[PDB]
Amino acid sequence: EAIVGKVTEVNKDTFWPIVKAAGDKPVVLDMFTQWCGPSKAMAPKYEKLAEEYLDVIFLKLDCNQENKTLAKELGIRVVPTFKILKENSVVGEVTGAKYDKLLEAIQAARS
Amino acid sequence: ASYTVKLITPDGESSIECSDDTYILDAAEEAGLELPYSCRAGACSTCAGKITAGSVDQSDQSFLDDDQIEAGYVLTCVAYPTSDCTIETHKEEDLY
Amino acid sequence: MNVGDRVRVTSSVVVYHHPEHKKTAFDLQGMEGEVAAVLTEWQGRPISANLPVLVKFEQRFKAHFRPDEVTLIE
Amino acid sequence: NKTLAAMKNFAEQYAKRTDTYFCSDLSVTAVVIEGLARHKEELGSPLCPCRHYEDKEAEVKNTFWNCPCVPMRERKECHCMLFLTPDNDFAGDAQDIPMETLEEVKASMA
Ligand code: SF4
Ligand code: FES
Repeated sequence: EAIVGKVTEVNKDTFWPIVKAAGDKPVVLDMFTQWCGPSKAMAPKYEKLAEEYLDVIFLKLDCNQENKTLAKELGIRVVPTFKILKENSVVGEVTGAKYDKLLEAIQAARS
Repeated sequence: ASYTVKLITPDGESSIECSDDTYILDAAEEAGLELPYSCRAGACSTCAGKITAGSVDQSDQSFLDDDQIEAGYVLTCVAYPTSDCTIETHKEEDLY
Repeated sequence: MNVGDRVRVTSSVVVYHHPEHKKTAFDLQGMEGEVAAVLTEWQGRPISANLPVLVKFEQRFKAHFRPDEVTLIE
Repeated sequence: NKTLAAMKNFAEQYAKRTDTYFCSDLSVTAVVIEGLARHKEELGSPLCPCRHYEDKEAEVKNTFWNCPCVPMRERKECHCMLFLTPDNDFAGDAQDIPMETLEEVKASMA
């Protein structure tokens, strides 16, 4: 249900439905917070990845108190943290504002 | 060993009995005073307070330069009482 | 590990709060202190200190490490 | 807001006193100060705005992640990128940040 080629923001009630609906396109999740520098640094570069890799759904999760339960279900301590899913399940992860990493990580999913 | 610290809270005035080998902040807390703080290792300027009268021993402090201490400030999370004294709490908002 | 144990810094640990070389880099590796606290909770609710093992050394100096940066002795 | 000020002034003085430098992209520095301060205004302590906790109120009483946090204090490791050591690819040659900057980064942030 998320818009391809763009970064879609989800919540505890919309993440799993969207993931279960990506089929073959790998999903990338940005777990962030509104006032965390590194996260903010990745923001711009994270959007462009979405715009550049139209064959991968890019999502984002505000890790506040409204989404505390999903955040716990997924698992996070460092911000930002990217979970990578392919076929209804997490297959890899990247913690920190590492463009080089997050990327090589994505490229692995586009198999 | 115990001196009597007088704290000038923005909400009122309080006087607690701080021992000599105890920090003003930790002393304040035993009487139910809710004084501010962050690190509690004399490295920030949150617990920061000011001396109106008396002598402390904030020798473990490390964030306040020489001009700030001479100006009369102090870090209550690391400040030790050396005499009876009066410290104004919440004195950061105008420390810079 | 637990409070009371004696330990040795078996991994590169560069602090800056050492009275010996205050305000300047210094590798703690090789020093033997004693675990003084292990931070995992606080009033029943979990904390998340990335360096939960607190060790107290010689010269009223103490530092924080991860479990792997230290090895029990005896 | 007066709280946002102190947080900024702590930042500047702490960087100078430890020779740490602010990130080249001061916007990153403004958000670490904003969220750093936006925490003091809610929990009473500048609890690190760049990590996820299970119980902020508790994290704060423990004080491990209260800025300056243990790591930054013992090992100069500031995960928020507020304080970077010289030999760091993100550093800048600044230890101060115009107050006008944070305010404008508080709005552009949307
Ligand atoms: S020094 Fe530690 S507490 Fe302060 S902003 Fe950096 S990570 Fe957060
Ligand atoms: S909490 Fe850092 S000096 Fe008091």
